[PDB]
Amino acid sequence: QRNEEKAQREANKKIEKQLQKDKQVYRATHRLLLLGAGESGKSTIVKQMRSGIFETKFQVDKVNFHMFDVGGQRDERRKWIQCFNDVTAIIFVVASSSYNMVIEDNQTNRLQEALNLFKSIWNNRWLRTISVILFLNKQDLLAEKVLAGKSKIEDYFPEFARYTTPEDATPEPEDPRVTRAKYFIRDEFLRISTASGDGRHYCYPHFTCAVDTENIRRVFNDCRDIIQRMHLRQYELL
Amino acid sequence: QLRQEAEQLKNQIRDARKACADATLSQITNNIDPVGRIQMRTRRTLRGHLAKIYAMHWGTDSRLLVSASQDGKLIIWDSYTTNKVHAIPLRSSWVMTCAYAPSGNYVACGGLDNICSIYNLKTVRVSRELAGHTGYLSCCRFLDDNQIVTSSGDTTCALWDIETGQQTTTFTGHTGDVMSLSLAPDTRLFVSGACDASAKLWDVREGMCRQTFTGHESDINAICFFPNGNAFATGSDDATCRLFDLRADQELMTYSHDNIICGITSVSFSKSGRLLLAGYDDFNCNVWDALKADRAGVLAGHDNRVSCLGVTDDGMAVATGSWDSFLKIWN
Amino acid sequence: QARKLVEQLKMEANIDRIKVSKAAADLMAYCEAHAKEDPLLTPVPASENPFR
Amino acid sequence: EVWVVGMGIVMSLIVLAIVFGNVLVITAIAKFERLQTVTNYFITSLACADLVMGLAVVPFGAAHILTKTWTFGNFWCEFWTSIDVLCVTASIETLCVIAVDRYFAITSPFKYQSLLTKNKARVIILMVWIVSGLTSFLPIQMHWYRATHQEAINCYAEETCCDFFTNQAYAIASSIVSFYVPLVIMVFVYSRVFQEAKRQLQKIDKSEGRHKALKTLGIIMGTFTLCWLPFFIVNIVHVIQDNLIRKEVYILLNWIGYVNSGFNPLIYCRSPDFRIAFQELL
Ligand SMILES: CN[C@@H]1CCc2c(ccc(O)c2O)[C@H]1O
Repeated sequence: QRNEEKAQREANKKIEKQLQKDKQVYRATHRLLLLGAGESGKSTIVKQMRSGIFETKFQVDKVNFHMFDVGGQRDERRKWIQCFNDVTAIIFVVASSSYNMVIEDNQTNRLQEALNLFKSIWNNRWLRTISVILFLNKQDLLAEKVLAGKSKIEDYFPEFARYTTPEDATPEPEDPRVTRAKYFIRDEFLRISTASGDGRHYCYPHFTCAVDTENIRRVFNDCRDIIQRMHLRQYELL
Repeated sequence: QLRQEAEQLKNQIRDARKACADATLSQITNNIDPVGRIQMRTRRTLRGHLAKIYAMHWGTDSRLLVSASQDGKLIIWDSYTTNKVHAIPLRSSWVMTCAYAPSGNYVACGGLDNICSIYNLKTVRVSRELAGHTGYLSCCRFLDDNQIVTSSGDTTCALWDIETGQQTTTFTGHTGDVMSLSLAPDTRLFVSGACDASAKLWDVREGMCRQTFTGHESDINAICFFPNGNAFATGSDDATCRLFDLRADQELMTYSHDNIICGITSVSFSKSGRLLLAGYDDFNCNVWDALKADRAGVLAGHDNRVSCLGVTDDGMAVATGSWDSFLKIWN
Repeated sequence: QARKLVEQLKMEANIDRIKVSKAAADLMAYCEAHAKEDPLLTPVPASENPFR
Repeated sequence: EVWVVGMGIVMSLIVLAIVFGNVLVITAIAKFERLQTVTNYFITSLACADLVMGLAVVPFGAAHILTKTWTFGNFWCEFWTSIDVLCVTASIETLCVIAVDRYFAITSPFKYQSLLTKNKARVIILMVWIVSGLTSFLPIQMHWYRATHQEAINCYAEETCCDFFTNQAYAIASSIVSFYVPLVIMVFVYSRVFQEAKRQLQKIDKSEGRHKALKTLGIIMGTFTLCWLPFFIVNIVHVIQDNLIRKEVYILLNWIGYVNSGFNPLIYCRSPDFRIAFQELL
């Protein structure tokens, strides 16, 4: 019986060595979750940045980022959202040009549905410490719709009527109206984000576009900021 | 339209169930002596999982168990000697369940990939990749070495044949996505609990849900037959565990404590059926006295939330695997 | 869709049910009869326990 | 009598507090599996150094100062001096290592997880303890630190009294290695960490526009500096010129430096996880 025990111990040692070798790789790799409204052009971001699940691995600055995206689970209830607890960040994709597109029908707005989804993600008992990277696609489409008449933000969003452009705003090298609309949408997302939790996790709103291809650098910088803030708060400096 | 007829049938069912009820289980089991306090200490702690653990399954011999984690390693343990017999890399990192075949030759696991993977231990390599579920599958169990039942997020349970790789039959008509599943000791029947707070009983051969139990208020995360096979206990996010009886067609007792409000993740029964062990979200799995619904003991070894809780077939030990990647053997 | 639901409920209607007292007595009798052969219920002797 | 007894009470309280805090933090780290981490391994090394200090050199030093003589053997007073140097050097260098670990964690986030491992933590702790042990025992035990003037020779030949007399070279080297290099390293890494913290705070203020780091780094630097800097300045000064520095001031500043061992667990073990672990322990 001693020979069997010795062989089993040798097998255990081999499995433990393999487990350590895999642990090095697992700790090296950072995981991201891609969650979007569905019609917000998440695929266009995937093409530029890079079964129900779709996993792509992109590395930048010798850092391995592994992105997970799920589209098969279209149910409103999200019981798989609780598994992405160790992910570095949740990439949120929202089409800011979908305010006018009302909805199946009877939905208030696609942007309103995205706001509700973002609120549900933020106010989750499990994703309390998971930060969200927010991408607003179709900035060109939003500009085309806003500059064109007969489609006003205030018609669908009454809060836009009593709104002014932020003083501490950085316009791109834009019209006043499109800038006001973009910053109103960003402020809506930020007011949804900041109120629930403080310090545990932050929202990073980026005004990306289909033509833009620097989203990988933005995601890298956002992940670096997220880990720095996590480490700073763990040591009680931030 | 037909909704009025459905409501009338539901009212008739409720009236029949109320008329069948004469006395509660408490009124009968209050006379018998209580179980008393029970203290359980972690005999062995199993170490080596990189990430959080979702599901485990004790072997038939009670010597071995298989554990699933998000790092992709499907580790098979020797619970007596605390040794890793095998470690199986997985195609998808995200896994929600695992199973151990009664013969011990096969091990099945699945996750968010919507695919049930079956691995042959003695030949490790993937024997068959089962596809046909549109939603994520949450639990897998083995009837025999050839038939496997998977519970998916498609709100439909399916029975597969490993040799042909196609579903022999499917179980439909259940509103929410199912997360828990338990087979009968005779393997003729099984149950599933979904997010619609209703746990249904199916017949594997017939393929129809004979009875439906809707006592819970929130999504059902756990389910498990009584060892007799005539009863089963369900755990939900409503912080309540309820014991349902098939012949009585309703719940007998509810296991709730006012101090704790965290939901139940996994439940299991002792060999005699007297003790109902239910994990909780508060990092503590509790031990209930099934007959009197009085909590006997609490296990506090784990740090993170428990996700799986099983009892050996011989009844010697209870294994709980939590999100801190540590699986503890209790006795 | 509703036809399937009403048919299923009609099928569930005609099921014989035993009084809750009888079922509770059966579960209690099972628990009493199998109480002895339970390692969890009765603390296992140290020599008998495989783990320790 | 009362004045002598009054000192006895304060040294008894000091040694009791140091031992209690160090054993409590070591027990908290060892008991629970969640608390073991590379940084917590460094905390364990610091706690072990401070516990050895409190068990060995604080009570013997108190007995020496109260009884005004060394009843024990000459080899034993040399051993006491070696253990004192070892404890001080190990504690300060472990503090420096903790500061370096925090600086690497904040400055290089992606590489920090792969840079520091359990094995690397073990080898760093072993190297720190090895260099501390060298600096302590190798000069003292090999008798390279004894002074040349007859005042030290009379004290070292006699058995009743055994005080500290040191060379210029050994005192300078010991002070440098024990305090000044760790001081420079800690100051630099904490300045960089403060800059990164204020940068992150500025970024947080930039978006969603419509202190704590300063206080934390202030207490961390202030405790260590106020405890050790005067004593090492005196170490340099009494060697440079012997007249001004009296023995009483030297011993007083040495004990003020000793109290840093007791103060350390309050600073480095003040986390909610540690507080929960302490509540579980007692
Ligand atoms: C007897 N007291 C000793 C003597 C000299 C000395 C101390 C501490 C750290 C050092 O680097 C030293 O050189 C003191 O604790």
